[PDB]
Amino acid sequence: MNVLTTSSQRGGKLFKVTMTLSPALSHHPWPSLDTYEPSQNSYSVVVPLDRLLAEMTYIKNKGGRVLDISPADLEALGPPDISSVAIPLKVELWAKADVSDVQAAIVAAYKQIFGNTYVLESERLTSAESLLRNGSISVREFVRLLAKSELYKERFFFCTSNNRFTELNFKHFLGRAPYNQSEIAAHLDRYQTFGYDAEIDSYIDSDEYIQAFGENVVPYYRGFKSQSGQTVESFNRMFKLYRGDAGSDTNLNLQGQKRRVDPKNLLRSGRGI
Amino acid sequence: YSAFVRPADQATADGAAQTKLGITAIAPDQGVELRPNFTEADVITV
Ligand SMILES: *[C@H](C)[C@H]1/C(=C/c2[nH]c(/C=C3N=C(/C=C4\NC(=O)C(CC)=C4C)C(C)=C\3CCC(=O)O)c(CCC(=O)O)c2C)NC(=O)[C@@H]1C
Repeated sequence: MNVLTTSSQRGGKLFKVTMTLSPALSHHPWPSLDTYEPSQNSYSVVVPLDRLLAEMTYIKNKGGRVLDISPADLEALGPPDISSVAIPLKVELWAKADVSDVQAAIVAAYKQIFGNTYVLESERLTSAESLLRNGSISVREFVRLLAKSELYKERFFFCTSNNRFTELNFKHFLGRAPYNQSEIAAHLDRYQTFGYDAEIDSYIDSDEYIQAFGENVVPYYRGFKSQSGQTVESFNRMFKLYRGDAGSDTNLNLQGQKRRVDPKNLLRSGRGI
Repeated sequence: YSAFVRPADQATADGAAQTKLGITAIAPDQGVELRPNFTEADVITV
């Protein structure tokens, strides 16, 4: 929830704390059994650095456990600007492209394919790059190569959960964020029997990928603008998958690969399976 | 089956004891709890 003031009257760094409430923590003033209100199943308290210790001990002494603590300054920050992604840009590799035009596509691809994530010179793939610019490989085929490349697996698929990897994949291959639980399910099943390669293939193969930036167009963020057969909640999910510019999908950070989209949110949009 | 009941002596009743102390309903307390959805009035009363 929005936190109104970053620092307290006496200087301190306010911190939001979220806890699963317990009947002892809060209880109605009613006869019968003590019950914490339902709406506050998750309860957010804002406390100065000083009281934090004592506030949390008490929460944990009771049946409460701490869902997460975030600094109030990071919290109560705007939703990320959608400036750049509102209209993506678009990169088209013409046949008989000039040396510079090929370079632009490569740089654009690496951006969207691997997220903000930086690719070192050593990491970068000469062979694949070589083929584009002589002809022989579509931009689409270059895309395939990159997903198949270990670089991608090490980052996205090998560190995080396959539940993580699917949306991570959706975003990279399609602007879109995942809509519905079903898509996540389907992909996992495909992975079990077919293996990595077939799952990777399915996204590029899929008609949605063909309908927008089908061939020789580097993928751009379709999400953050209205799309056919896209649940409204997906739009909100995009904001969770995409944090800012200069914000990347990083295996490097502490507990690096986690879920941007909470599973319940997916279930909201669609259930059936 | 006499069902002798009778007024009895002391005849203190429920009310008299507290009126003697003079609590006049300070000792009995009805708690007031806020709700996430509340009328401004309900906030006022709080
Ligand atoms: C009974 C038909 C089914 C069932 C119910 C059940 N509920 C709990 C625990 C809670 N349920 C509530 C709900 C409320 N508290 C409120 O204040 C309100 C409305 C104002 C509701 C409706 C809450 C908050 C709890 C947890 C804390 C509490 O009991 O006050 C349980 C027990 C869970 C526990 O471990 O305490 C159960 C069993 N579950 C069944 O078995 C039925 C299907």
